[PDB]
This record gives sequence, C-alpha cells and structure tokens, in this order.
Amino acid sequence: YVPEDGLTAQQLFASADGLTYNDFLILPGFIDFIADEVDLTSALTRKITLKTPLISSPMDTVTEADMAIAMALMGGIGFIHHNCTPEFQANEVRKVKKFEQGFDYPLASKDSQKQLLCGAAVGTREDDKYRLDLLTQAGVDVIVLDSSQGNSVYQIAMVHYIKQKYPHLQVIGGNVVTAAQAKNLIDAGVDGLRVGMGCGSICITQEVMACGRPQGTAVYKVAEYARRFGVPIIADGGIQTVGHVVKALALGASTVMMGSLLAATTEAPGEYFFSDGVRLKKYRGMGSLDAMEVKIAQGVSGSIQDKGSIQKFVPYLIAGIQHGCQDIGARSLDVLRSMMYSGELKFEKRTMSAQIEGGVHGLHSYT
Amino acid sequence: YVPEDGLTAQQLFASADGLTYNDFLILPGFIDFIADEVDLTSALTRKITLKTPLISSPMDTVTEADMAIAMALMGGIGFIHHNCTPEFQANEVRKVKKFEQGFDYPLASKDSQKQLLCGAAVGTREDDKYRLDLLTQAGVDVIVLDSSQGNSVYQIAMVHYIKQKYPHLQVIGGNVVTAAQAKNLIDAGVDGLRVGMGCGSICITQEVMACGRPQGTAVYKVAEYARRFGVPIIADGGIQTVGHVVKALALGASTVMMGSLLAATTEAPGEYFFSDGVRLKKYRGMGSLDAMEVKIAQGVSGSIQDKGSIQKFVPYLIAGIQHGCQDIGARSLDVLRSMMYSGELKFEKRTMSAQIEGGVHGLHSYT
Amino acid sequence: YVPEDGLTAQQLFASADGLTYNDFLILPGFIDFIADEVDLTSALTRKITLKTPLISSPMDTVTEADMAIAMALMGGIGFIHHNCTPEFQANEVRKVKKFEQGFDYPLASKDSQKQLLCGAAVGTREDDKYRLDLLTQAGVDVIVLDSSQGNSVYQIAMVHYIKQKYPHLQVIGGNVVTAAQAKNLIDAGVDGLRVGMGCGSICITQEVMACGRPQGTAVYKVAEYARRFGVPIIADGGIQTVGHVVKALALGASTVMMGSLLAATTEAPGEYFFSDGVRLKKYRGMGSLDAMEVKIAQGVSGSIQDKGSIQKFVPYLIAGIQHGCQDIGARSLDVLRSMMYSGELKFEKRTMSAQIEGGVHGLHSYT
Amino acid sequence: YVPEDGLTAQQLFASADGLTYNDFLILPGFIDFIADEVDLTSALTRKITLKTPLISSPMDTVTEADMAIAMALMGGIGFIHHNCTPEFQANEVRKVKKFEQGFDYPLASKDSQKQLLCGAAVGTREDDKYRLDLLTQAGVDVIVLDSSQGNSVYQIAMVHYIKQKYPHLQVIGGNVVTAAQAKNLIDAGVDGLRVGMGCGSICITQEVMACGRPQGTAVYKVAEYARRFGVPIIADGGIQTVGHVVKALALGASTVMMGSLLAATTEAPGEYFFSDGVRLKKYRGMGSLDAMEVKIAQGVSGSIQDKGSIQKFVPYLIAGIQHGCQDIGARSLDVLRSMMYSGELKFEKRTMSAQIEGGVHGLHSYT
Ligand SMILES: NC(=O)c1ccc[n+]([C@@H]2O[C@H](COP(=O)([O-])OP(=O)(O)OC[C@H]3O[C@@H](n4cnc5c(N)ncnc54)[C@H](O)[C@@H]3O)[C@@H](O)[C@H]2O)c1
Ligand SMILES: NC(=O)c1ccc[n+]([C@@H]2O[C@H](COP(=O)([O-])OP(=O)(O)OC[C@H]3O[C@@H](n4cnc5c(N)ncnc54)[C@H](O)[C@@H]3O)[C@@H](O)[C@H]2O)c1
Ligand SMILES: NC(=O)c1ccc[n+]([C@@H]2O[C@H](COP(=O)([O-])OP(=O)(O)OC[C@H]3O[C@@H](n4cnc5c(N)ncnc54)[C@H](O)[C@@H]3O)[C@@H](O)[C@H]2O)c1
Ligand SMILES: NC(=O)c1ccc[n+]([C@@H]2O[C@H](COP(=O)([O-])OP(=O)(O)OC[C@H]3O[C@@H](n4cnc5c(N)ncnc54)[C@H](O)[C@@H]3O)[C@@H](O)[C@H]2O)c1
Ligand SMILES: O=c1[nH]cnc2c1ncn2[C@@H]1O[C@H](COP(=O)(O)O)[C@@H](O)[C@H]1O
Ligand SMILES: O=c1[nH]cnc2c1ncn2[C@@H]1O[C@H](COP(=O)(O)O)[C@@H](O)[C@H]1O
Ligand SMILES: O=c1[nH]cnc2c1ncn2[C@@H]1O[C@H](COP(=O)(O)O)[C@@H](O)[C@H]1O
Ligand SMILES: O=c1[nH]cnc2c1ncn2[C@@H]1O[C@H](COP(=O)(O)O)[C@@H](O)[C@H]1O
Repeated sequence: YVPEDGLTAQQLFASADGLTYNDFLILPGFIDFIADEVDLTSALTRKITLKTPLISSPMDTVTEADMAIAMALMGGIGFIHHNCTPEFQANEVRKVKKFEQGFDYPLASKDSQKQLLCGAAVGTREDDKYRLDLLTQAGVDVIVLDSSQGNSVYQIAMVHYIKQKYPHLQVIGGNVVTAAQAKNLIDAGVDGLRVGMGCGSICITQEVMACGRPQGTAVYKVAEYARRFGVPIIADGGIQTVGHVVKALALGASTVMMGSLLAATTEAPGEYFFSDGVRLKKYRGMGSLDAMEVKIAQGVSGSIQDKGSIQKFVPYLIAGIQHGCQDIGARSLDVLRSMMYSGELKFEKRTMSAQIEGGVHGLHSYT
Repeated sequence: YVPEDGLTAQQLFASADGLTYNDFLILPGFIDFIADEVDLTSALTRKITLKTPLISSPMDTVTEADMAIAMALMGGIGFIHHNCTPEFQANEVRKVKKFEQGFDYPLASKDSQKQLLCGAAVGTREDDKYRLDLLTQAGVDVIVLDSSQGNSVYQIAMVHYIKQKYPHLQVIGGNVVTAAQAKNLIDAGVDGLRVGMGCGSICITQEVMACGRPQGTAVYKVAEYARRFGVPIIADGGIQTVGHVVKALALGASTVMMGSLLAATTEAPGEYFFSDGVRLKKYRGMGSLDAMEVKIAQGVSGSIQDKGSIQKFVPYLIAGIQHGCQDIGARSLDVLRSMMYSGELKFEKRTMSAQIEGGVHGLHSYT
Repeated sequence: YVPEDGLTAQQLFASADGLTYNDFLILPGFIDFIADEVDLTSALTRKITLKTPLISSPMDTVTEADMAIAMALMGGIGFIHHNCTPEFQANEVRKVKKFEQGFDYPLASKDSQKQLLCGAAVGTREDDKYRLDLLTQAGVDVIVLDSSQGNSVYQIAMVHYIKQKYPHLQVIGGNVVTAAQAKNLIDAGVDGLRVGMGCGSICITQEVMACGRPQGTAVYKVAEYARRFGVPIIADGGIQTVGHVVKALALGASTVMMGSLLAATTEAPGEYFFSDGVRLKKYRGMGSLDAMEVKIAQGVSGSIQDKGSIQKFVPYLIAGIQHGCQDIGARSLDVLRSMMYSGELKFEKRTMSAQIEGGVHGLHSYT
Repeated sequence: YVPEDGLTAQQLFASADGLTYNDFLILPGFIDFIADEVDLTSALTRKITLKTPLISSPMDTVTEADMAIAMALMGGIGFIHHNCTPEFQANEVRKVKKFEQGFDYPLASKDSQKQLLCGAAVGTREDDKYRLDLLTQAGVDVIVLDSSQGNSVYQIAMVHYIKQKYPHLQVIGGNVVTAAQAKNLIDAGVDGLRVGMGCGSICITQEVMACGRPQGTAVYKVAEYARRFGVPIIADGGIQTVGHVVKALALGASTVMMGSLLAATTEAPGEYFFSDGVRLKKYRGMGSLDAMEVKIAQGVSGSIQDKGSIQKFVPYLIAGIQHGCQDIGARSLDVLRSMMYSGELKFEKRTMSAQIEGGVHGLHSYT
C-alpha cells in the first residue's frame, strides 16, 4: 500500500488563489512506452480533428497564407487575420486552399477533397456578412468570431446568422473565461470556444479595464463545463514554453493557440530587420494603436528574435510535448485528460522560492 | 511549564504549499556539547556507511578519478560519470581503486581490502550490460542508475538483471520524487534512492516538460516512506549553501549530492580559463546539447568561479554542518532525524519579507 | 454600534506564516493629545528604567566611550564591545563613568551618584571572569552576555557565577527566539533578555546554519512569555526605520537595539573615508572574518553613509516614535503595550502588492 | 520528549459551540501530594476570603438563618433571601450575627469581631433603600443585588447609592453572562459578580424569553475578563455534581453557588412531607407564580429528596473537590486556576456517545 501524494485538479483549484501556469507542476507517473508512441490527435471543433494541438493566432503579424500552409502541413492549422480588406483575406484563403506540395508530410491536415484545411477570423459588424460570403466562396473550413469579450448580443446574433445561412460551416465562439459566458455561446450553437482574456504577451487589457482571469484557472473551469456538451476549447494566450503547452492540455484544453511563440519565424508576415546586432521581426497586438489605425489602446507593439522556419520549430514542440506526456505516464492526450478528470493525475503548488529553484540559478554565467 | 513553539515537520508539510529549502527555518534548541563532538556518520546504502554525508555528482564536469579520490579521502564518495567509453570509465574506477596515499585522513572511506571506495553511473540500455561487466572487473563498490525519471520498466528490468548477475553489488535507484515511484524501485530491490527532479542549478526540465516537485517536499515525503523498509535516500540537486545541507539532512535525507557546489575546484575535470578578470571552469548539465553531442535540451551550459581544492573546501562544509547541529541541539545526524520524527524538532515558515530580512540588507556596499 | 475592524496581535500570529516587520501595519485610533505629550519611559532591566527606548549595539564599529556618552545624554544607553583587551574595555567604561558635561540634557540616564549609565558585553569563557572583575571595578551598571544562541550550559553557568559574586549587578541574557530558551535563562536569574537570531543587517547566520526565526514573531512570542515573570526584552536586529521601532515596541518589546541605524555617525568608532564621491564608515558583524581575526564566517563587512552626529539623529527618531504613537492613539509606551495585550490595538496584514503600494511608486525620479 | 495532548481552555472555547459542564472533561496530571493537603481558600469579594468555595443561594426554599449559620460554620456563607418583609430579613441576619457555638469548626467564616459572616439579597426598587438601612443596622457583611439581568440603569444606580452611603459595605453585582455586561457593573464599583442566566435547575427563562448563555462558556468568558480588574466571580446555577463544582472552579470561578444541591437538607426552610413513600421538601424558583404571589412565570415549583444535615453533606463535597484536585495535580485552587491560564491544564471534548460511556451503563439494574 502507498498513500496518495499531491492534489487532484479539483482540489488544486478549490482554494481560489487565482493560479496560472507557472504556479504549479505535474507529478511524474509510471513509464512503460517510448516517447515516439505518444498520440497527439486532438479535436478542433465538434467535427474537425487534427493530428497535432497547435494553432496559429489570427494576428496581422502572425498568420497569413504562408503561415497557414506551414501549420497545416505540420499537422495544425492557421486562422487568417481580418485586419485587411475582404478581397485580400479571401485571396489568402484561396492561396491556402489551392496549394499543392510539389506544384513527406504524414500529419498534414486535409479535407475531403484532400486540400489543406484553413481558418479565418471575422468581426461582429454588418459588413462582416459580406466578408463572410467572400470567405465561404473561397472555401474556408472554420470561422472564429474575433473579440475580447464574446458574451454579447452582437456575437450571439452573428452566430445565429451564420448557422442559418451556412449550416455546414464550423464556428468557434469569442473569447470567454467563465462558464456563464460559455453557456450563452453554446446555446447559440458554436462548435468550439476560445478561452483567455488579458493573458496574452502583448496585452494590457487587465491593466486598462480591470477585467480578466488567470489563464490556468480559466482553462480548467471552462473546459470542465464545456465537456458536458461535447464542445472542445482552445487555450489562447500566455504560452511561453513547451511546459505551458503541456499544462494547458492537462488542464482540459483540446488545442493551444500561440501568437508570440510563432512570431519572428520565416513564414510570419513582415520583413526582418536589425537592431543592436540582432535580427528581429515586428509582433504587435490587434488592439494596439498601430493595428487599429478617442481610441483606447488594449495592446502594445514590439519585436521578437528570429526563430527560423516553422517546419523546423514545430517538430521541436511536438517532441517536447511527447516527452512531457511520457514523463507523466500518458500515451495520448485523451488518456492524459481522462486521468486528470478521474483524479489519477496529481499536481503540486509552487512557492515563489520553488519557482526560482525550478529555473537556472547559482551560476556565474551561462548560455 | 512552557507552551510549544513552532511546527513539527508533519504540520509544516500539511498545507501542501510546495515548500523548498528557502521557505523555512529550524528553531534553536539547547546546547550542552561542543561543535567538534557532533557525529556525522551516515548510511549511503543498505550496507555502506560513510563518516560524512557528502557525495560528488556523476556529471562530466564534476567527478572523475581525482574528484573521487579526494572525496573518499575527505570521508565521502564520488560517482564516476558515464558520458564516455566503458573502457575510459573502467580505467577511471581502476585509478581510484588502486590509489595509495604516499605512492593524515582519519575519516577516509575504505573497503575490506582497505582500498578507497568508488561509485559509478550507468544507463538503462543494452550496452550498459557490457559497461557493467567492465566496471565490476575494475572493482566498483556501488552503482547508480542515472535517469531523470526512474519509475520505468527499463530501470526495473536493469535492477533485476544486476541483482541476478552480481548479488553482492549495491545499486542505487533512479531519480524519484514520490512514494509511488519509490515503491516500485524498492520492490525491484534497490539498496538506495536518489531524490530530486527539476531542482538542479543547471536544470530546465520543469520549464520544458512541466514535471517535477519542490525539493524540500520531495525529500521529506520520500524519506518518510522509505525509512519503513530501511532504504536510505540521497538528496540530489538544489544545494547552494551549508544551510541547505543541514535542512536536507534534518528533513530525512541520509546523504547529500552536490554538482555546482563542488564545480570549479582543482579536482574537477577540465581546464581553468579567464574572462572579465575572473578564473572560471565549465559546469554543464548532462542534458545540455553540448553533453549529448530532433533532440530536446533539458539543461544549460555555464561556468563557475574557482573555489580552490577539495581538501580545503570540504572541511569548511563539515564544520558548518557541525555548528548547525550544535545550534539545533543535536549531537549526531541520527539524533537529528529521530528528533524530527518524534516531533521534538520544530520549524517555522518564512514570508518573502522574512527571507529578505534573513540575507544581507541595508548596506551601501559590502564584500 | 461599529463592527470591529482588523486583527488583534494574537489573531495576527495565529496562522504561523513567519511574519517580520514589513509584513503588517497598525491601524489608526483616536487622537486627543499632541505628539509632544507622548511618554517614552521604558524598562531596560528589572531595576533600570530609561527615558527613551534606544540602545547602541555592542559591536566594534558601533559602541565605544563616545557613543555610550552620547546615548546616555540623549536618554538611552550604550554597551561597550569586548573585541579588545579587558584593560581597554575597562578604560572605556571608566571614561564613560567619569564624564562631566562641562569639564541641557533633561532626559540623561544617570545612576544614584548622578554619573552616566554604562553597559558592557562579555563572553562565556574562563578569562571573561577576569574581564568581569576589571569591568566591575570600573563601575559598570549592566552586563549583556554576548552570544548568538544563549540557551546553553555555558551561559547558564556564567549567569550563576555573576549572581553569586556580584549580587547587585544587572545581567541581560544571551540571544533567544523561543519561550523554551527564555525559560532556562530566567530560571538561572537574568534581569533581561536580548531577542533576535539571524535578522541583523550584516548577518548570514540563517543562510549558513539554517537556524533562526522571523524577528516580529520572535519578539511577540518571547515578550508574551517573559512578561509573566516581569522580565523586559530588547528587540535586537533588523531595525531599518522608525516604523520598525514603533512596530517592535507595539509587539511587546521594552527597548530596541540598533547597529546599522547608528553606524556612520560621528561618535561611531573608526575613520571616515571616501569612495565614488560619498563619505563612508566601516560597519561589520562581530562574526565576520575581519572581526574574529577552520573558522566559519557568520557575518559580512561593509560600509554605511555618513549620518552626522548622534545628538542630532536621535531627536529625529524620538519625534518619529512620538508621532507614530499619536497616530495610534497611545499617550505612552506602557499604554501602547496594554492596548496590544487587551486586544484594543488592531493590525492588518500586507500583501507584496500592498508593500509596494506603501513605498514610493510611479515617479520618473525623486530625491 | 512528549507531544502535547488535549486542548487548553482558550482552544477549547475557540470554536464557539456553546459548551456547558457536561460537554468536556479535564485530563489528569502528576500526583505528588495527598488529597488532604489540597488548599481550598477562595475569594468571595475584593476584601472577603473564605476557606471553602461553597455558597447558599438566596432563595426562599434554601437560605434562612439556620442555613446561613451552618454554611458559615462549615467554611462557606449564606445569603438570606428577600421574599419577605425587611423586618423579618433583618431579624434573620441578627440571628446569624449573634450566634455563639455553645450558647470544633476550624474552617468557620468569621469577621473581625469573631462573629459569623452573613450575606443578604436586595432588589433595585425604592423601598430596597429602607430594607438596606435595616440590614446594615443588623450588621450584614455583604450584599448581592438580586436580578436576572443586572446590566441596567436601575442596578447601576443602586450600586452608586450603596457605595455613597455605606463606603464599607461589599456589594456583589447582578447576574451577567458577557464581558460587556460585566464592564458596566465594574465601572459602577461592584466588588464581585454573579454569573449565570437560564441554567438553574428550576429555570425556564431561556424557553420563555430566548435570552441566556451556556454556563461553562459564560463562566470562562466573564472570569477571564474580570480578573484584569481583580474582581472575583461566582458560578451560579446548573451545578448538579461535585464534578460540576470542580469544572466551574477550573474554568476561572472563585466560588460556586448552589440552590438545588443544598435543598431538602435539615437546615433548609420549610417542612418535610411524604409522597409515594419518599420524604421530600419543597424547592421552587423565585420567579415561579407561587413565589411572586398579567405576570409571566420564569421558574417552576417542585420537590427534592431528603439529603440529611448540612454538617454532614458539606464535608462530602469538600472531600470530593480535594480528590478531583489531586487527580488533576493541583495542590490549591489558586494553582488550579494559574495552570488553566498558563495553558498547562488540558481539556478534552465529549461526544454524546462519550457522555453515555461516562455514566453507568450495561447493567441489568443497580443502586
Ligand atoms: N483576448 C483578449 O484578451 C483581447 C483583448 C483585447 C483585444 N483583443 C483582440 O484585439 C482585437 C480587438 O477586439 P475588440 O474586443 O476591441 O473588438 P470588438 O469589435 O469586438 O469590440 C469593440 C467595441 O465595439 C463593440 N461592438 C462590436 N460589435 C458591435 C456591433 N455589431 N454593434 C455595436 N457595437 C459593437 C464592442 O461591444 C466593443 O465595445 C480583436 O482581434 C481581439 O481578438 C483580444
Ligand atoms: N534529475 C533530473 O531532474 C534530471 C533531468 C534531466 C536530465 N538529468 C540527467 O541528464 C541525463 C539524461 O537523462 P535522461 O532521462 O534524458 O536519459 P534516459 O536515457 O534515462 O532517458 C532518455 C529517453 O530514453 C528512454 N529510454 C531509456 N532507456 C530505454 C530503453 N532501454 N529502451 C527504450 N527507451 C529507453 C527514456 O524513457 C527517455 O525517454 C542523465 O544523466 C540524468 O541523470 C537529470
Ligand atoms: N544574534 C545573532 O544572530 C548573531 C549571530 C552570529 C554572531 N553574533 C555575534 O557575533 C559574535 C559571535 O558569537 P558566537 O555565538 O559565535 O560566539 P560564542 O563564543 O558564544 O560561540 C562560539 C562557539 O564557542 C562555544 N562556546 C562558548 N562558550 C564556551 C565555553 N565556555 N566552553 C566551550 N565552548 C564554548 C559555543 O557553544 C559556540 O560553538 C557575538 O558578538 C554574537 O553576539 C550574533
Ligand atoms: N439568574 C436567572 O437566570 C434568573 C432568571 C429569572 C429569575 N431569577 C430570580 O428570580 C427573581 C426575579 O428576578 P427578576 O429579574 O424578574 O426581578 P427584577 O425586579 O430584577 O425585574 C423585574 C422587572 O422589573 C424591572 N425593574 C427592576 N427594578 C426597576 C426599577 N427600579 N424601576 C423600574 N423597573 C424596574 C426589571 O427591569 C424587570 O423588567 C430574582 O430573585 C432573580 O434572581 C433569576
Ligand atoms: O491587442 C491585443 N490586446 C489584448 N490581447 C490580444 C491582442 N491581440 C491579440 N490578443 C490576444 O493574445 C493572443 C496571443 O497572445 P500570446 O500568444 O501570449 O502572444 C491572441 O490569440 C489574442 O487572443
Ligand atoms: O542536464 C541536466 N538537466 C537536468 N538535471 C541535471 C542535468 N544534469 C545533472 N542534473 C541533475 O542535477 C544535479 C546537480 O544539481 P546541482 O547540485 O544543483 O548543480 C545532478 O546530480 C543531477 O541529478
Ligand atoms: O557577525 C554577526 N553575525 C550575525 N549577527 C550579528 C553579528 N554581529 C552583530 N550581530 C547582531 O546583529 C545586531 C545588529 O543588527 P542590525 O541593527 O540590523 O545592524 C547586533 O546587535 C547583534 O545581535
Ligand atoms: O425563578 C427562577 N427562575 C430562573 N432562575 C432562578 C429562579 N430562582 C432562582 N434562580 C437562579 O437559579 C439559581 C439556582 O439554580 P440551581 O442551583 O441550579 O438550583 C439561583 O441562584 C438563581 O440564580
């Protein structure tokens, strides 16, 4: 007999401290398989499944056609940003949809016609209807309603309109952090939910508006509620490391969306420049004054260091996730989440001293 | 009559905050002996006892033959690293085993033939069997199975193989942080356990894989479980100070293993170099890309400032431990641990403000 | 009717978090007197009362005869350090005892013969008996047994010896942080207690030996126990501000001892020097290698910025204490402590965010 | 070393469950004296001390002159009831004051003239002033203001009047169960307090008026507050056993007042009668309709079984108290209370199952 060690997820979130990724760890389990055996199949919506849980964010410094093609080939997907004209966006979607490899990718995301999957973002205003018919003529597969606070009559009306006019189109609902928000969007009829508010690397929404939630708590609560109706959720924002990806998936998320991790890659839109002897690319929030152009800024504009190509960077992330799952003792992401919900998966909190101990420390210097 | 002050260890760990060394202190007791009377005899395995609780880590920038000889003479032991050919490792072990002082050390670690004790690390792959054969012909005394997560079918199979083929060899099992992990390795038949995951100074395992545990909690829990079967545990990683050594021993550990504290000594492998006007030596994790050579890095590579010789540095550590035990009121490490388990030893938590108050503060400058 | 706000001291310390001065505040009360009316009379020992609660520390960079004379004139007292020959120490005490003002100070500390009060420190070894003989012929008024851990057979034996040979001499017992330590020294027969271990500005005892206690908790617990026997306690170490003085007095201390606050004044021993364009004086712990001269260092050696004269600095401290007492609504320190013990005085905890809010913030620059 | 067992009184009352005598026990201590050595000296008021803690209640079926003489001879005291004419009451007091033994009692309660001590009860109306002067002419020693709720302007005015006109007379203030009630009466100037409301054996005040407090909690809280001003308190009502007496004294009471325990003794007023083959005496509350004669009844009227003489019954109670103190390890009642306040005395709660286990159980029959 062995006494139990650590906390279940339900106990971990019972004290209501406002935890996020860096505040806890996952305890190791039992290893009886190799890391290359770990299955990463994940549900994007009610009806779309991917071989990898990685999604590119619809930001104008992250995802255009080249990014989307690379993500689809690597086994994820990309959502084209809509900070542009509808004709431009539809042309980007068409470029993705008509790509042909030579004119090996065993994990590529494909539709029935064997074309690459693609997604796009739209707003909740009247002209977005015209945007929408253009995008559907270009052959989009899935739509995300792009908003900081999706629990509104505007977004609900847009969801109803889409469901009426295109009964085949998959729709992902706007950003939520509570079950009460999730309920209205699920009743309106969304096939997926985007979770997170204020946690993004370029975000200042929390400081400016006082509204948001710690991302780990938000992911756990919303996923726990949404699984009751078979609705998968995307964990969006605040991902800085492979460990963060693993933690988000273990807390209930089906997929993970990244802006800053994938910025400054070759496929990202924009030009490379130099400063202080380092190669850089621009990365900015959609709510920064540069992107929008009295108007209130909800994001900043900055730069990221070059990371190389997506087709090199993504396999590193996949291998990291598989090794994390092996250390946990889970041979697939479905098994990981079922162990979490049954209480078999165990967690531990970290003090600030523990977090310092977890990083590099006590060295004169290092690279 | 006096009311009780402070917390017992069991109460200290009851709230499950995820404590490590810097998060608490030990309250003083009653002094009726001098510091030079404090006995530091400690059990390395079921059948090997040392006169000092200090062990050198099997890393390729820490322990080769010179380090191992120095540690054995000072009253500890060293484990030769296996990031090298089996012939090279066996030659290192032979060099340690055939050393003769002149061809005083009252605390030296010796075997029956009166030769210095030595240890070595091996992996869990097929060629490690041949490594084992060579090391056993060189006369090793104890083996550590070297792994980040020892609770696996591979390590269990290797333990069974070693027990079958060399019934006399002492084996220390791979790194664990939970009682459930400890149970499988103890059932397989290990004579000792290495405890710690993610806490090392050169480690990034926690950030990359999301898996680990705060080291103080891990030491307390695993030692409390393992004492039931008479299995001693080594506290491995995260030791930066003599106070950390004392805390680890008071929490239940029998010995303490150090990588970075003993790096940049004369006996450490490698060459001294200069930079920015300071003499330095390389110190790197075994999971860094330099050591291993898609592959995922689990450690970094850095440098440490010169510390002088082991035969000067270790007596400083011994005297520090003895003075800590005197302030606690414990005349031996066995007495210290029995006071801990009986509840006589008392602890107190530290806020961050308390930790700041505990260090140097309020000075213009100091050296 | 008004509901109660805040915590009593007993509730504040019930959760056992390990609080220091910076972790809490005192809530304001009702003002019906001016700040100049606040009485600061305080008990140094069972039989010595001072008009001010301020004491100079027996360190070789803080208190010699000039410091002691200034402190006595301002209404406190100084303890001569014993890092010197007994003849030198006795000469210092004689210089203090024979001082005559002109060869106004309404608060000066005097004895029956109308000479200034003086104190001295001694150790617990055999030659300290001869030191004691010389100091008593020089006319000392009070002795502090100087040790990091006073709960020992050595200190108890020295207390018994002093009580037997000089039944008139007042003795203050070595540094303690628990009631169990306090009990033995009180049974041996001390007239006062020095409280604090590891909290001093130049101290590294906690990091090196793992032994100590947060100073606010230590003061509250030891004073609560010691008042039962009519033994006053000195709060020693970790005082950086007037607010810290006020907090220590409100938690139960009768007097406060300062090393670093009074260092780099004109009366402090040593010479002024310049570096980087600032005038400085040396300030070092008695356990640093410079002071002691294998030996283990328990303190560091540094420098402090010039503060001017004691006869200017101390009145600033007195006025600060009086204004704090006025804001609290206490017209004397005895009344302050009685309000604390009755539960009328109320406290509140501070998060780290609250502590940041409490300091200077949100400025481009300031002086 | 031994861990602490049980709860201190402060911890016992921290959960606010509303405990009374039967809800807890006292844990045994260490015996190093015989039961006959136990000192039972107790303070009745600021200025009257008795050799025994037992008081007779001022009820018209309990205390008249014969009861008062017997109690004084046995070492307690009796308060004459005032449900009668002032001339009758004064005659009773005169009878007590002029008694002479023969016209051995080593514990008898005496005044300076060597006459037996006596007490009397008065109300808070205008004619009570005339009652009071008559009683003072008869030579009363102490007065209790007799009321169910003493925290009123009427009782405060009567206390002021008594203090003005008879500065030598000791006054005990009306029944209270809270510190807020106690404060007003202490400010008015009482020398003692009567504690208890609704707990008496013949009382229905709680059922009729919804106002009261469990007696054990009331005794602890009021005594803890009143000791700060040197005011002793009487525990009044709800005493059925010697164990209850011991518990009340251990919780802080200085004396204990009994109505029903002393009813149906030879000295009690009234006539013996028979019914159903048992000898009985009447015992009724002062608030029952029979005693008062729309009027609301606050007590009932009943009967008690004959107990014999006071001079036999009281020594049994004294011996029981002494044996309880011996089992506790307290050689006097002052020592018992000091052990309680220091935390050395330890208590334990009882479930209902534990209370059943504590009585007689599992027998066919018994006598
Ligand atoms: N996830 C986050 O925390 C976060 C925070 C800030 C910004 N962002 C991103 O930046 C961009 C800005 O988002 P946003 O919320 O400011 O844009 P939005 O268009 O959703 O909201 C702007 C404002 O217009 C209002 N509005 C929207 N549709 C309306 C309609 N049909 N009729 C009337 N009023 C209407 C909204 O209620 C809101 O006050 C998006 O790409 C968003 O995803 C995200
Ligand atoms: N203590 C720590 O937290 C920590 C963390 C990282 C690395 N390290 C150290 O760095 C080095 C690297 O350790 P590691 O765990 O990466 O090495 P490892 O060889 O134990 O593990 C590497 C991978 O190979 C697999 N593997 C091992 N033996 C196998 C077998 N027989 N058949 C199939 N698969 C097998 C493992 O399951 C794992 O996925 C070691 O020296 C280790 O001690 C320590
Ligand atoms: N308050 C603090 O936290 C703190 C910490 C470190 C140093 N200090 C100060 O620095 C100085 C050094 O203090 P310390 O405790 O190192 O000095 P100490 O002389 O009290 O202790 C030194 C060592 O000698 C031992 N010792 C003392 N008297 C002895 C005797 N008669 N026989 C045998 N052994 C004996 C002690 O037990 C201890 O191991 C003092 O001035 C002290 O106040 C204070
Ligand atoms: N201890 C108990 O729980 C308890 C309960 C009920 C009765 N008793 C006893 O029974 C008897 C009845 O007590 P009681 O409280 O009913 O009697 P009381 O005379 O104290 O009170 C009767 C009523 O008269 C009022 N009153 C008293 N003095 C007054 C004044 N000067 N002017 C105006 N109003 C005035 C009171 O406020 C109350 O409403 C007493 O002997 C008492 O000790 C005790
Ligand atoms: O301007 C902005 N203000 C606040 N949040 C934004 C903004 N732009 C994008 N976001 C969110 O931040 C996410 C990316 O955050 P990151 O991965 O942490 O860089 C996006 O997917 C959006 O949900
Ligand atoms: O590359 C690595 N990644 C993570 N942990 C390592 C690595 N190499 C060694 N370790 C562990 O870290 C310990 C030393 O840590 P340190 O004493 O804190 O420097 C070793 O004994 C190993 O257990
Ligand atoms: O060398 C040392 N090591 C640790 N504590 C010391 C040392 N020297 C003095 N102290 C303590 O520190 C106090 C002064 O601390 P400060 O006021 O915070 O500067 C003294 O009164 C001593 O109790
Ligand atoms: O009529 C009444 N109603 C309520 N309480 C009474 C009454 N008469 C006396 N008491 C109280 O009950 C106490 C006696 O209670 P007993 O010892 O439990 O019988 C007296 O000392 C009074 O405080």
